[PDB]
Amino acid sequence: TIQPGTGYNNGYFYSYWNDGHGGVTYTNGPGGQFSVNWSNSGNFVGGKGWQPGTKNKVINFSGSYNPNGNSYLSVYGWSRNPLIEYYIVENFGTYNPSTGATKLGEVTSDGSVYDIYRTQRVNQPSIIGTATFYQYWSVRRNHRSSGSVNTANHFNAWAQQGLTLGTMDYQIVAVEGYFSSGSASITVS
Repeated sequence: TIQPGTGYNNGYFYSYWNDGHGGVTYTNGPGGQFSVNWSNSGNFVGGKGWQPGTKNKVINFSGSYNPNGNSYLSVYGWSRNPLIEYYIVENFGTYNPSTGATKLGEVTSDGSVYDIYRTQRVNQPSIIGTATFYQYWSVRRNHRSSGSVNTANHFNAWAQQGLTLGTMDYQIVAVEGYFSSGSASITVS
């Protein structure tokens, strides 16, 4: 059970961030496992993965995801030059995290169609401090809390839509919460 920050645990990179609102407990377990239990949290994102990620990694995950309010489960990461924050949402509760974003197209990957969106983040926190950057989204229609994600499918889809990715920074399977409650346990490989 740790406080916000980044580091490595049992062979995997981990990142845990929150807005200073309590109600969140994030725990690193053996291997690629992590568990998050939250009660009336603010905004937070946490999970395990790689640093840096790659543009062709096949990500495997399995677990239990039970949100009660705004929250999502997804492959989450960044790239630099250009600075991009991206998500491959596998599951979510209450509100589609892509809301308000501009839909570009769709991609069929790993047993499901995903809706592709792009949106601009203005003067918001990032891996390099407060900045303006674009977010790329791929939201899975058939929600699941276990499976395999071929990231290359989504990056190629995004590219075909004119969305370009820079040099990859870290890449993880993360659980996010936004003023809600719930719990999750995820094992990445």
